[PDB]
Amino acid sequence: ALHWRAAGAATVLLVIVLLAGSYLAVLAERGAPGAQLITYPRALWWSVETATTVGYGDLCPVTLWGRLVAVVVMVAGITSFGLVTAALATWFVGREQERRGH
Amino acid sequence: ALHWRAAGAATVLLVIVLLAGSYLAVLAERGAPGAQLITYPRALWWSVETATTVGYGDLCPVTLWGRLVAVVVMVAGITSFGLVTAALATWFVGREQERRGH
Amino acid sequence: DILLTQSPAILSVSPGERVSFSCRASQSIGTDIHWYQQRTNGSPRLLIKYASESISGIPSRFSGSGSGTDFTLSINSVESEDIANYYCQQSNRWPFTFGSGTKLEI
Amino acid sequence: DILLTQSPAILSVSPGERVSFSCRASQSIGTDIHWYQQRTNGSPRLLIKYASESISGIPSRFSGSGSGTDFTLSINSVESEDIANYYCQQSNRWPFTFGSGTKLEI
Amino acid sequence: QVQLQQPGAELVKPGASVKLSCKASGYTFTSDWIHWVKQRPGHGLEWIGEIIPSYGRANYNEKIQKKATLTADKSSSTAFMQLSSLTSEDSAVYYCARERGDGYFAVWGAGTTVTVSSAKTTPPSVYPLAPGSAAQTNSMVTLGCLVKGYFPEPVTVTWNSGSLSSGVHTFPAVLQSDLYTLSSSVTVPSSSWPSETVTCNVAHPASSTKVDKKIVPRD
Ligand SMILES: *SCC1=CC(C)(C)N(O)C1(C)C
Ligand SMILES: *SCC1=CC(C)(C)N(O)C1(C)C
Ligand SMILES: [K+]
Ligand SMILES: [K+]
Ligand SMILES: [K+]
Ligand SMILES: [K+]
Ligand SMILES: [K+]
Repeated sequence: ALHWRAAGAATVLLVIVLLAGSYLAVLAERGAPGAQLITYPRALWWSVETATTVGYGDLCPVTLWGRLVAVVVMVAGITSFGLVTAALATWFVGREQERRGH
Repeated sequence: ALHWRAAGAATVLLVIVLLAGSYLAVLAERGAPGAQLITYPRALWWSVETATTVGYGDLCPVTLWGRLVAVVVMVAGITSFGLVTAALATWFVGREQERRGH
Repeated sequence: DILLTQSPAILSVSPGERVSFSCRASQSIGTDIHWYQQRTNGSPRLLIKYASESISGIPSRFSGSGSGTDFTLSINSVESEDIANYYCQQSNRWPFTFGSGTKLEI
Repeated sequence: DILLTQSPAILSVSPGERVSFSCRASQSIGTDIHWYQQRTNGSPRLLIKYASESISGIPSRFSGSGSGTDFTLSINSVESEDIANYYCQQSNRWPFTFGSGTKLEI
Repeated sequence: QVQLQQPGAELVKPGASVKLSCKASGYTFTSDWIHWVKQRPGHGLEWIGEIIPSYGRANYNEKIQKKATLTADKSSSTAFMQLSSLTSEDSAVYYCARERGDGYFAVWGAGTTVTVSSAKTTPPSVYPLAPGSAAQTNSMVTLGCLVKGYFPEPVTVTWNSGSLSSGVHTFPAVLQSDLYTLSSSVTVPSSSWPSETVTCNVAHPASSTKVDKKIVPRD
C-alpha cells in the first residue's frame, strides 16, 4: 500500500537528512566566531531538535548556510511527520469504510 | 470504531511515555555536572513541554541517554497528536459522505 | 558546580530580636534552595524548603525568602532553642551542594 | 572569543601530596573543557576530556571536575613523572582556545 | 518512627575498609534516593553521593577522592556505603538522608561516627560524683558522672534514661593517650535528692556496651 511505503520511505529519508544535516551544520558553523553548533554529537541532537520542531534554544545556527541547512531539516521533519499523520488517515478512512460494508 | 479506539489508546500511551520519561530523564541526567533535569516534578513538566513540541528552553537534557529519552517523548507526542488529527479526519470524511447520501 | 556562600559565618543577636541568615549562589537557581538546622551533637533538620515553604513541626517563627542568587532565612524573635548551625542547600543543578554554614549566637 | 585563565601559573607541592590546577572561563561553557599534559621537549598529551572523563592509558591518579566557568584538574598523590606544563582547552565555542598554562613543581 | 537507622560507630585501621548501613522504614517510593553526607569535626556538610534503590544507579561527588561505593538491598530496605583504604582524613560523621526526588533531604539518620586509628576499642569506666560532706546547698543540687578511658568516640550520656532532660551538660571529651575522657552534669532541686533516685546511663557503641550507675550521697 502506497501510504505505508511512503511513510517508511519518509522515515529513512528523514534519518538521512538528520545525519547529513549534522555534518553540514558543523561545516557551516565552524569558522564563525561565537558559534556553538561545532561538534557532531550535539549537532545531531540539534537536528533532531529542529526536525521535530521542538527547538529548545540550547543550540542554533548563526551563519547563512547553517540556517539554510536548518531550514531543510525543519521542512524534512515537518513534511515527514505530516506524512505519517496522512497515512494514518488513509488507514482509518479505509477501515471505516470496511466497517460500513463498502 | 477503530479511529476512536486508536485515538484513546494513543492518549493512554502518551501519558505512560510522559511518566516513564520523567523517571528515565532524571535517572539519565543526575550524575552529569551542570544538569538541570534532576527532580521529578519539573522533569514531568519538561516531558509535557517536549511531547507537545513546545520546547521553552527552561529545561532540556544534556546526556546521551537523556536526549535519547527526549527523542522517544517528542516522537510519541508528535505521533499521538497526529493520530487525533487523523481520527478527526475520518469523522469528518465519514459525516460528509452521509450528508451526500452514501 | 554551584557554590553557596554563607556570610557572616557567625551571627550574634539578643533575645527576642529578629535575625537574618544570608545565602548567595554563584549563579541563578530560582527558588531551589533549602535550609537546615543543626544543633550541637544532633543531625541536620529541614527548616524551609524551596526558599520559602513551611515544613510541618517547625515553629511558625522560621521563615525564608529570596530568588535567583540571594536567599534569606529569618527567625522572628530568636530564643535559646535556636542556637545552632544553619546551612543552605541547592538542588537547581547537579550535584546538590551545601553552604559553609552560619552559627547563631544569643 | 573564550579566554581560559590558569592561575597560579606555577604550583609547588611535595611528593605524595594532592595537587589541584585551576582553569576559569570568561563565560559558561558547560563541561567542554579538556586537559593536556606536556613534559619538557615532548608534545601535548590528552589527560582528561569533557572536564571529567577518563582517557585510557593515563594513571588512575589523574581526575578532573567542574562545570560552567570553573574547572579543576587534580592529581591525587603527585610524583616526579608528573612534572610538566598543564593546559586546559575549550570546545564550547569557535575558535577552540587554550589556557596560558600551569607548571607543576615537586 | 525513626525513618533512617544507622550504627553509632565504626573503628577502622589505616588502610582497612568498612561498610556502613542505613536501614529505612516509613513510606518508600520508587522515586527515592538515599544520600550520604560527610562531616568532619568542627566543619560543615560534604555531599558524598546518591543511590536510586528501585533501579540501583549511583552518582558520586567528582571533586573529592572517590573512597565510597554505594549499593542497596531492595528487600531489607537498606542502603550501604563501602569505604575502602581509609586514612586519618576519613574519620568523620557520615549521615545518610532520604530525598523524594524533589531535591531536599526530608530526613537524616543519626549518623555513624567513623574513626580511623591503629588503637584498640576500650569501653568506658563510669564513676559517680556526689557533693562533698562539707558542701552546703541552696534549692538546687549538682551531681554528675565521669566517663573515662574509652576509645573510639562517641558515648551517649543520658539521665534516668532520658526522663531527666533539663539541667544536663555533657562536656566535650578530651583525648589523652589513645583514651578519651568526659563528664556529664545534672541539676535537680536539692529537696528531691536523694529521696528521688538519679542515675546516669552511658552507652558506648564501639564496644556495644551500655552501663548504668546510680548517684548516691557519700557515707
Ligand atoms: S539558539 C541558541 C543560542 C543562540 C545565542 C543567542 C547565540 N545564545 O547565546 C544561545 C546559546 C542561547
Ligand atoms: S535547554 C535548557 C538550558 C540548557 C543550558 C544551555 C544548559 N542552559 O543554560 C539552559 C538552562 C537555558
Ligand atoms: K513546535
Ligand atoms: K517549538
Ligand atoms: K521552542
Ligand atoms: K526556546
Ligand atoms: K503539527
